[PDB]
Amino acid sequence: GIHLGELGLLPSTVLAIGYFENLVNIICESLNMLPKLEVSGKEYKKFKFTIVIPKDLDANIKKRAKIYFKQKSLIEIEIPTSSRNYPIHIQFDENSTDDILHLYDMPTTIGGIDKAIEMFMRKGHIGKTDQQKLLEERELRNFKTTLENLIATDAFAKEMVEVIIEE
Amino acid sequence: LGELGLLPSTVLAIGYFENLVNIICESLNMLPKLEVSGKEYKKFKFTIVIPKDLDANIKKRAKIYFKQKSLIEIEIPTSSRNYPIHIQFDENSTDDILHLYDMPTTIGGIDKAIEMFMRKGHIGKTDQQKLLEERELRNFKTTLENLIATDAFAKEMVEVIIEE
Ligand SMILES: Nc1nc2c(ncn2[C@@H]2O[C@@H]3COP(=O)(O)O[C@H]4[C@@H](O)[C@H](n5cnc6c(=O)[nH]c(N)nc65)O[C@@H]4COP(=O)(O)O[C@H]3[C@H]2O)c(=O)[nH]1
Repeated sequence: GIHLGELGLLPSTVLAIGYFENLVNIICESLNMLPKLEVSGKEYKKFKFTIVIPKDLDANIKKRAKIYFKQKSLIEIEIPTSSRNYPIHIQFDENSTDDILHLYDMPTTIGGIDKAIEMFMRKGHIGKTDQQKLLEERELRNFKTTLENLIATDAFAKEMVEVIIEE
Repeated sequence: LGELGLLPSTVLAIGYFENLVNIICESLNMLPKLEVSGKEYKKFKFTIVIPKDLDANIKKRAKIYFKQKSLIEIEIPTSSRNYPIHIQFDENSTDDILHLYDMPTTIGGIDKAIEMFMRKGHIGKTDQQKLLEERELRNFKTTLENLIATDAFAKEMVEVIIEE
């Protein structure tokens, strides 16, 4: 029945819902809509999408993702989609050893969580306390859990998507 | 009572400002001059259009709105991200201002949050759900405007309006 209470969620839950709906699902639908995908003069019929959750929660995950992609020598790839007026931009491994197109992303939306955490702590000093680190790790775990639960509900995503932790 | 938990509109507005608004402003101010298809612009204005109604899929609503406004896609390169920015602009303007537009797709997430919050057992939106949706759209707009006030570029060149 009716519950007294205010609208309120973990930031990781809302950000993971958005990430699944507006990137994961459209990637899977694009790759399953085309009977075959071709990139850089090579054809791919099988795909894997790996979502890399950052090991530490930095406010700027765009920088962290750039560093991670550079370290792994992954390069940009553009995948067309009919669900959006601009294509999907992700990373892939041109050094793969199979006929599977291995795609990767580190969700930049995660960065926002850090801001939320700071407001929760009413931070008055420079530096991350072990309490802030604990809250960050808890949020990273919840983001991963929510994403995996959403992936389990979709046949496309369950077939081709995995979620791992950085390093 | 003292647990981490926020309005979805707050979280989504923070993400939208950091990972789109600010990077648009920074990319466009890096350029020594603004040019598209050989035309020169002396200013740019970025207009963020908040939806009138809260649909789960804001891309569809944005497509309808942009089609009504005869706005077309534009790709803006950026060094703040490993892929360029994609928004809409007015190719039929004649006044030397680069008119850029976006309807925040991230807003769609609010709908899901509200639906789970309502413990819905029937098809249809009660007036309480609609009131909550409108309140969340207002809070998204307010949070975005407060974030824009903290940046000289965004304060100067970004505006936030409601659809229609
Ligand atoms: N590697 C990669 N990741 C993607 C892509 N599309 C979405 N994502 C990821 O999914 C998250 C949610 O995207 P959104 O719901 O559309 O919510 C987006 C979206 O509403 C907007 N936004 C960001 N970039 C753009 C853009 O280039 N064009 C437009 N029209 N909106 C953008 O800002 C919001 C927040 O974006 P993020 O915090 O960065 O968070 C994004 C990002 O982590 C993609 O093409 N490539």
